[PDB]
Formats: sequence, structure tokens, C-alpha cells
Amino acid sequence: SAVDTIRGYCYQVDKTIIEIFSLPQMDDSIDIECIEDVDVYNDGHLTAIQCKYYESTDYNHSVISKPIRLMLSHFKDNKEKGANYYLYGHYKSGQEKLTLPLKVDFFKSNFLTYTEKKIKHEYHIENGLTEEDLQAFLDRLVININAKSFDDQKKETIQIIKNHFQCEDYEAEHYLYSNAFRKTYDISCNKKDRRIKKSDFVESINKSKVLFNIWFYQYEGRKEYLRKLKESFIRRSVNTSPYARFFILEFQDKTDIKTVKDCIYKIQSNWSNLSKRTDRPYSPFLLFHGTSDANLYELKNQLFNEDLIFTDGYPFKGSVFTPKMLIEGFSNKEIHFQFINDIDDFNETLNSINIRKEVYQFYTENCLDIPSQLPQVNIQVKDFADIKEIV
Amino acid sequence: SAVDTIRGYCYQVDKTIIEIFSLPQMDDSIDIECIEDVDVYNDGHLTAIQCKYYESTDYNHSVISKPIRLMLSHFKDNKEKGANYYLYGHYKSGQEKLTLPLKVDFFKSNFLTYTEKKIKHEYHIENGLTEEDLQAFLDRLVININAKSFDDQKKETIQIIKNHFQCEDYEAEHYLYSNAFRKTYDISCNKKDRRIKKSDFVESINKSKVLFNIWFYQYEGRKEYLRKLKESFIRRSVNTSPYARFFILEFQDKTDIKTVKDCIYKIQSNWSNLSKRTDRPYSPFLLFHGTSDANLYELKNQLFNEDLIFTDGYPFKGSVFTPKMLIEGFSNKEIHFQFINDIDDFNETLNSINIRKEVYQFYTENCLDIPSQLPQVNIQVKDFADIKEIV
Repeated sequence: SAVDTIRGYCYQVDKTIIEIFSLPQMDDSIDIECIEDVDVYNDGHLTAIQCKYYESTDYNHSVISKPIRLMLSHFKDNKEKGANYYLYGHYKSGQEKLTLPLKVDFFKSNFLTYTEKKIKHEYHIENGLTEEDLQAFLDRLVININAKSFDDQKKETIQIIKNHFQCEDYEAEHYLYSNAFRKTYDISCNKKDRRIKKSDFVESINKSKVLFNIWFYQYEGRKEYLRKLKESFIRRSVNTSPYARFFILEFQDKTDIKTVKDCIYKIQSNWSNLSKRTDRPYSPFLLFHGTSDANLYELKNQLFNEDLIFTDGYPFKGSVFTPKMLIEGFSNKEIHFQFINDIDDFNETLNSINIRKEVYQFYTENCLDIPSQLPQVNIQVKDFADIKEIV
Repeated sequence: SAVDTIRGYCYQVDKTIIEIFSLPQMDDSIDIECIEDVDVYNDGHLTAIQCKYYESTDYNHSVISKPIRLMLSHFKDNKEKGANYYLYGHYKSGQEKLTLPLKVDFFKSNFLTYTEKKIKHEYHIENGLTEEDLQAFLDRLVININAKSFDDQKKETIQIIKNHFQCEDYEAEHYLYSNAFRKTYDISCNKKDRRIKKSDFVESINKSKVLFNIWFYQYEGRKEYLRKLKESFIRRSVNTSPYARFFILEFQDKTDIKTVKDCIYKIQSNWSNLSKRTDRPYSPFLLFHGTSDANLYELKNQLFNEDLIFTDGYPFKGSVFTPKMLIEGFSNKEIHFQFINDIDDFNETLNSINIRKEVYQFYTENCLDIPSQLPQVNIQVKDFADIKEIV
């Protein structure tokens, strides 16, 4: 369907970022196949790139007849752009049938000649295209039915992403591949004569912050893309270990409070064990930024009036920031979770703890810089409501 | 033995007080002999009023000879003061020896023709005086050796007050008599031609506040003056019932903090039965005023480090007053006492409490208006440290 548009629009990106890391010059010498101009808000149409994997069958000239025809209509109406059309494929057999290179008298004999509703068509005749006008299309056209499988190129992209600065495989396919994807895409669509340098690429896509891949969540689906984040980052990380776990969250004034609350309940429900029949309990910590004081205060009262007990180190008015109650609250069972008001009180909370410390930071437009020592996890999202389905 | 000055300065005030309530006019006309000017910081050497009680002894003249002579010395140079001199007595016999009206001849050779160190003295001829000046002194001299006893007059003065107010025994001796004393003294001392009015005097000395009587403080001593307040007002009735007691204390920004905590500790140690067996526990309430938030907040920061756990409604920064945590901590044994920050949050606590409420206030300079609905106990003191010896 139209997924082959997406399932393949990423192939040309991987082939492009593989084209950079394989380059060992480590200097500013490489150019890029540039212009897409997609505006991925909808992304269902505008199929300038595709990839087909009828490997269970063979290439037949009739599976890819229509895509090339829809490609021709784009060049037919927009010849004056100089962009390139890309087509890839991976089949069991049948690759021998595509007589390469592409010639016109072979082009219109198997691709532009088809049968629809017991009548035949000739696309070049039915649109008035000279063979000279057709020659530009076949030149701008890129066909490779002998290409690697989509899965094997994705893995080949991973093993190369590990073999640049020696990361781990079980965690890199959700961190480095993503930030390199969007970076290459934004560089491609921009026609600012921006050619990449291999040095600047790596030193600008590795900050422990997972950015939003606007293509993957369209490929897998929000219900599934969020599950891919849960099983990879947080479910792999910890299952039952009592540590000092932190949850930094960005929420702006536009965000609803009743939505934020139901997220806090999910953290306490999953990342806590205040059992009467246990001897090593744990309760989590929170933190917020990018809001007003009264909005944070009005949030606390509701959680307290709803009988969800917590502590923020201020047991009374005029109390200095006393963190030892957070340690007691971390072990107390009448305290469901802990609260951290501001940022200056956050650094002081780390210095007063002598056990394992993890950080799960989320943000929309502004992320908080965190000391490099702790196992921090920074994650970008579109809406706040997507966080509940990760924790 | 200079108490005869103090003990007898009261007798004039009591007699001055008796003559007011005896007057049934309830109107303007009553005038007081005014000039005292004692400056009672020391009050030792100055003797304008004296009263001797030599029961089991007889009125001689060697007993009151010098007290009369010391008055004449105070009259020789102060011949123009226009004040009166008082001397009252209460003996068993010998009053017949006096000669009223006191004439000049009996004045000379009974007290002035005295003997000292085997030397015969004549105070009048020695200091060069005449009967025109001596009679002028007798014209301003008050001698009644046939007077009431000190205690019998003190008992009698109390009964005059209990009749007018229909009050209780403790509500008269330590509340009404004391405030009527410093009222009369201050009025008598003042020379603004202030003719006292019966109605105005009665309705201006009853505000449920027990004032500071420096005479009783100097006649009985801090060792005893505080003990009377203890047995009369507080240890009188309230001993061990789980009520809601509200201690209110005034302290300016000039009082030692250690002076305050030792009082709070005594309060908490005397109004808490948070034992292991008691199924009906209770813990007291505290409220301060007349200070800065700097001192009051740091005071609380010393107690939580001293492991004296309390509550003041606010469980976190930017919270709103939650009085149920005070009620929850009132019966919770991990909470040692309850704190109240301001008077407004105090007012919102009474209507939230539905048990017996008692109020004990201590103050030095400024008091707090308290609704007459509650059994308020307001007490003026000289120094803040005198409260540990009361509660």
C-alpha cells in the first residue's frame, strides 16, 4: 500500500548515512542526494521513494509498473526541479528479467503498456511525452531490484553505528539510529548547499537524548512505537531493584493538570513496592520545570486531597530544604512518592544519597542538562499523554 | 523589715478601694488623696505610708516613734507638698494610751522627746521647729491604731468584690483584687484631677486578663508570686483530660530562643499523655506573635533537628492550611505537639475543632483579642522565663 512509500523512504536515508560512516576521510568531503520537500504531517501520498519486498515471489514488471507510472506523473507535472526518483527491491528470483540499463523501447514495452478493465493503455501516448522527454526520467530514475533486504540494511546500519565509537548493540538501535535519521533528513530537505562533514555528524547526535523520529512512529504506530520505547529503555533497565529512581518531566502551561496526575499515578503503581510483607521498599522521585509556581502548587494540593501522600523536603512553612525526610519517605510506606520543587534543591538531593541513582527525563521543547556521571535517559516526545504508556 | 512600708501601702489602697464600692451612687463624686510618687523600682527607703501589726503586743510609743519622725524629716524640707501621711495599727491592748485628737504637747514628750545611745533628744527643738509647723504636720497625719487586721481587711475587701460580680473564689482574689490595685495606685499617684467614677472604674478592670502587680511581685517574690498563679489558675482544675489546649505567647525579637524551647518542652511535657497504654491521647497547641518570620522559622528549624516532631497545617511549600493534619497529629503519638503560625490560621482552627477548647495566653506588652465564648486565661508577666515556673 502507501506504507511502501514510508517503507523505503527510510531505506534511502540508511543508504545515505551508511554512505557517510563508510567514508573514512574523517574530514569535510562528501555531498548528499538532497531535495525531498515532503512535509510529513500526512505522508500518505508523495511517493518519490519506494521499496518492495515480494521476496516470496519474483520480479514480474507488473508489481512495479504502477509505481513508476505514478512517479512519471510527478515528473510529468514537475520536470523543472532536477530531483531524483529512487526505487529498490529484494526478491528471491526474477531479477534477471530487468534488462539493465533501462532503454526507452524496453521501458514502454513492459512498464507503460498494461491492461485495465479488458482495455490496454500506453502511458506515454495517453499523456503526450516524447522519447527525449522520457529520457530525462529514466536518467533521474534509480532502480535496484538487487538491493539488500530492508531488515539486513537496518542491522548493517546498526553494526556500523556501533563500530565507530564502541557502544553496545542491545541499546544503540533505539538511540543512535534515531538521532542520525532525523538529522540526515533535515539536512537533505534543506537545499542550503549544506554538505556534511563526518566529524560534525557524530559529535552532534550523541547527547544521551533520544529525539523524536517522526518516521518510525508513523511506521510502527503510536500504540506500537511507545511499546518499542518501553521494552527497550525502561523494561530492560530495571524490574524489581530498589534504587533512588528519578523522573524529571517537562510540562508547559498549556498542559492539563488532570492529565499530568494520571501519569504520576502510573509511576507510583509501577515503580514502587510499599508492601507490608517486604523488607526492602522503594518509592520514586519527581521533578517539573517550564511552568508557573501556582500551577505546581495547585497540582500538589489535588494529589494531597486525593489522599496520595508525598513529601518535598518542606515539612512546614519556613522549613529549609531538609532532604533526610525524602530518604525516610523513600523507605516509609505511608509516603507513596517523593517530590522535588526546584532545580537547585535537585542537585542538593543527589549529594545526600549513597545508593544507585537513575534519571528518566522527558521533555517537549526544552531539556535539562544533567551531570554526565549518572545513568540519565533523556527522551523527546510530541505530547505529554504519551508518557503513561512507557512507564 | 521595710515590708511595713509595702504592707500598709496596700492598706491605704484597699481602704481607698473599699470606700469606692461602698458608695452606691454609681456616679461621679468621689475624690482621692493623691500624692504617692513611690517609683517602686526600689521603694525601700521612702516611707510615706506604714502599717504595724504588733498583735500579742501593746501600743507603746517607742514602736511608732521613729516612723513618725522619719515622716517629719520627709515633711521638714517638703513643707509645701500638700500630701498626707498615713499610719495604721492593729494591736491587742494599749490603744487607750493614745490621745485623740493628737495635740502638740502629747506629740513632743511621747515621740519627739526620745532617747538614743543614752542621749536625750528633742527632735523639734533640735531641728529648730515650731508648733505652727508641727501642728501643720499633725493636720496631715493619719493615725488609727484601732484599725482592721491586714488579713481581715484583705478578706473583707475580697467579699466586697465577689458580691458585685457574683464570681468565684479564685476569680476574685487573683483576678479582680489585683487589677483593682494597680488601677487605684496609678490613679491615686496621678495628679490630673482625676475624680474616679464607680461605673467607669468597675467596667474598666474586667477583660479576662490578669495584669502584673509589682507590689505582689515585691511582697511575695517571684519564688512565690509565680507559685500562686500556678495553683490558682491552672493547677486549680485542669489536670489530665484530653482537651484541646491553646497556649498563646508574646515574645519580641529580643528574647533568647533557648528560653523559649525550655518553655515549650515544659508545656509539651505537662500537656501530653502520648503513652503506650492510653487509648485517649492528646497533645497541646502553641501560637506565637510579635516577632519576625526569621526568628519564628529558625525556631522551628531547631526543634525538628532536636527530633521534636510537630505540624502546622502546611505539609509542603506553597500549600494551603490543612487543619486536619493538626487534628490527625493531635491523636497521633509520633507527633509531639501542634503549631499555629498566625492568628488567622488560629481562628480557622476553633470552628474546625469539635471538642472542649481551653485557652492559656501569656503576654508582656500586647495581648490578643479572644472571643468570650472560650474559657480564656490571659496573664501579664514581667519576663518571659517566668512561664516555665507556671505551666
